Amino acid sequence: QMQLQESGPGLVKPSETLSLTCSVSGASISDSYWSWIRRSPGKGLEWIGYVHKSGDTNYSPSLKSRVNLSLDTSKNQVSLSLVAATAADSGKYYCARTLHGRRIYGIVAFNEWFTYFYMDVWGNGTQVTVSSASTKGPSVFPLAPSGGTAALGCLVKDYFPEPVTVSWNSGALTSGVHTFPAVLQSSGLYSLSSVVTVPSSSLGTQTYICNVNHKPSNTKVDKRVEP
Amino acid sequence: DISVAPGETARISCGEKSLGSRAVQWYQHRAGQAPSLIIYNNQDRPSGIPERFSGSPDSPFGTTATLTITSVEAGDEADYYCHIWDSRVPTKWVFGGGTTLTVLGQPKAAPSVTLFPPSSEELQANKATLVCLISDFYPGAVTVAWKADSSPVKAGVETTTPSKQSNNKYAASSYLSLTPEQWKSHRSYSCQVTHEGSTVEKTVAP
Ligand SMILES: *[C@@H]1O[C@H](CO[C@@H]2O[C@@H](C)[C@@H](O)[C@@H](O)[C@@H]2O)[C@@H](O[C@@H]2O[C@H](CO)[C@@H](O[C@@H]3O[C@H](CO[C@H]4O[C@H](CO)[C@@H](O)[C@H](O)[C@@H]4O[C@@H]4O[C@H](CO)[C@@H](O)[C@H](O)[C@H]4NC(C)=O)[C@@H](O)[C@H](O[C@H]4O[C@H](CO)[C@@H](O)[C@H](O)[C@@H]4O[C@@H]4O[C@H](CO)[C@@H](O[C@@H]5O[C@H](CO[C@]6(C(=O)O)C[C@H](O)[C@@H](NC(C)=O)[C@H]([C@H](O)[C@H](O)CO)O6)[C@H](O)[C@H](O)[C@H]5O)[C@H](O)[C@H]4NC(C)=O)[C@@H]3O)[C@H](O)[C@H]2NC(C)=O)[C@H](O)[C@H]1NC(C)=O
Repeated sequence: QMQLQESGPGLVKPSETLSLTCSVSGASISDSYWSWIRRSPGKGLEWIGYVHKSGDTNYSPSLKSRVNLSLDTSKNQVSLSLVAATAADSGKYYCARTLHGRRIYGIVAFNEWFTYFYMDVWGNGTQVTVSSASTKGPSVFPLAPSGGTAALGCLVKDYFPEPVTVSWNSGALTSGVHTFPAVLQSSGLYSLSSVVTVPSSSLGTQTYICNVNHKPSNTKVDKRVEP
Repeated sequence: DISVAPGETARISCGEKSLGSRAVQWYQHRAGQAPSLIIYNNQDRPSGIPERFSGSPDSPFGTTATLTITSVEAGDEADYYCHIWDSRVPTKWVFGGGTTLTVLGQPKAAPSVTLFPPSSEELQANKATLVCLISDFYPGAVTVAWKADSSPVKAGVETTTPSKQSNNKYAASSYLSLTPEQWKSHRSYSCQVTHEGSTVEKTVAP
């Protein structure tokens, strides 16, 4: 079987070149065609292009002006280069071994046939987020809440990098506390929510304060949350 | 999007009506997994793919590419895309379809959903965020859809991958970045969480 893995050197800021590598194992790149695919949240699963040693190589009309696919025989790697990257180029990129066949529906001499390409081996894909994100402290907002239970929380918004810590009432309140993993936003900044489930009847008696700490920017915020 | 009971047969159509001779490929995409080739050249099957999966012939002209999966089983629960090659249509650079197949016979736990509106504090900062917190679901696969009033919203949506909770169920959160104007103008916003064929909805109004 063959294995493929898509990877970047790292972080892509707007108006920088996106450089991706597809490491191939268990086979040589010279025996096959190769394709790059991507899934941008703004759009669907799109074919970027394919490459081959013979010079049989084509790119998507929408990306042809910015993309370069290359073959590195020495390193057995398939390369993707995308100039002038923006948030619109964010998403997940796939490398795949591409096969081909001929759909012959008439006489070959009459050009009554065409070549089709299909991908039988895909990589897991790598995520690419284009941004100028740098060290930034979080903004903290209260998430306000008859009978039954109630969910009150704190929205820790737009920080970088990970991670942040959250407690309630300086650790006096740990029951029903659920801190969710942060989302990586198109801005390149992170956001997470910490919600504590409490009895509605308690809304008057007890006082609720979330304690947020973000080391990278030396930020400490205590946000009181009420209804 | 379709839901099928184990043993029953699934039918997924993809792409436009056919104009010339075709070579249709079908691809399977499970959550957080590499896609796979299930069908190529309309009906042909790569090694490993069982005869349960079958494709439609490229005749007659005007047909729609249909993928049939008989006697469905849990493993066949995934997104199904087709890549159509038509002798009379220009080469396609975006894969078609995207239909999700849910299999119904599985052990599971429905998600709990809490939706928060933007805080008055954030609004004073001229920004707005809807927070949809999803917890206690199993298996760990959900799809989140947002509704501004009655119309779907694609822009502004950020959704985390499911993460394992301490009680071995799953959690996830979806955020809708929104301008205060968008927030006030609309009658309401909805977070729609679909899990194993069933959707749970929460709505907040400014
Ligand atoms: C692409 O992709 C792919 C895939 O992916 C996947 O899937 C998909 C679908 C999705 O979902 C995603 O998400 C995923 O991921 C990939 O691949 C992959 O990879 C990965 C990586 O991560 C991996 O993962 C893994 O998983 C596992 C599981 O497995 C299974 O499952 C899965 C799913 O889930 C799959 O996938 C696989 O495959 C499998 O499956 C299976 O298969 C088989 C065969 O075929 C069959 O048969 C079966 O059935 C199946 N099944 C099913 C399907 O179900 C898991 O498990 C793991 O986990 C782990 O690890 C991690 C990291 O990584 C962590 O985080 C966690 O936590 C875990 O861990 C562990 O834990 C445990 C508990 O605690 C432990 O145990 C313990 O231990 C202790 C001890 O310790 C110690 C001490 O002492 O302290 C420590 C230390 O450190 C040490 N030291 C040393 C030096 O070592 C020590 C020593 O050892 C001495 O001895 C001392 O003792 O130790 C105690 O003992 C106690 O008692 C106990 O309890 C342990 O430790 C730990 N471990 C570690 C290692 O850490 C993981 O997660 C997977 O697997 C894969 N998959 C595959 C298929 O392959 C890839 O990668 C991609 N690709 C590319 C190219 O890139």
